[PDB]
Amino acid sequence: IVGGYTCGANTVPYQVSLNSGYHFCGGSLINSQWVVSAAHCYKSGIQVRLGEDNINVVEGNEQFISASKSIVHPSYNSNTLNNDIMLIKLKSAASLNSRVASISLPTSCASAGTQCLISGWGNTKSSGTSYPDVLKCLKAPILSDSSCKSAYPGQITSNMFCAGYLEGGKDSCQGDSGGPVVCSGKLQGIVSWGSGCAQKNKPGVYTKVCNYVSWIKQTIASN
Ligand SMILES: [Ca+2]
Repeated sequence: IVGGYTCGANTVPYQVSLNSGYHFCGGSLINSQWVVSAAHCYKSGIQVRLGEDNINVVEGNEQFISASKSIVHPSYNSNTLNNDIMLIKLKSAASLNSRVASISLPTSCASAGTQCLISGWGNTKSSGTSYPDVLKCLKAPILSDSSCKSAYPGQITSNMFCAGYLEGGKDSCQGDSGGPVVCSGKLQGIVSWGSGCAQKNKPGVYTKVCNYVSWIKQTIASN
C-alpha cells in the first residue's frame, strides 16, 4: 500500500496473509473454512495466516492453517487478468473471534463514489521498494467505469473496477495482490492489477466480487 496508514493490529480481522515460506499475497476470510484471493496468486504449498499484524513476528493472535485445496475461477485468463479470483479452503476451520472474523459477500455491486478500505502488506513505495511488516490501510473511492476505461484503454472488462486517485500517490501495490477492498462492510473487490503503483492516471484495478457471488456460494457448497 502506497500513501496509506498503519491499520492497527487486528483492526482488519478478515485480512489474511498467504505464506509459502514467505508472504506472497493477501486474501479475505469469507467463512471459517474459506478464503477469497486473486487467481494470479495461485501456487502450491499455501499456508493461510490469520490474525496477523506484524507478519515477521509471532504476536499471539495468529492462526496458521494449511490450505487443503485451491480453486481458480474456471474462466480466469492470466494474460488479460479477466476473472482474477480464486478460492482457498483451509484444512481445518479457523477459530472465529474479534480479531479473526469473516467478511460478508456483497448482495449488490457497489457504485462509483463508494468509499472503501483497501489493505495489505505490499510495497509502500511507488518508485523503489520497501515492504512493511505491519498491515497497511488505504481509504479510497470506487471510480466510474468511464474514467477506469479511459485510464486503461482496451483493458477493463465487466469483471473489473478501478479504485483510488487519478492524481496518484495513493494505491495498492506489489504484495497487496489478492487482498480485500471492503465497502460498507462488504467485500466488493480483490487487489488485481495496475500499471506500476500510485502513478498519475493509473489507478488500481480490482476484481469485481459481486459478479462472482453465485460461483463462490455454489463452489463452497460442494467442496
Ligand atoms: Ca505475526
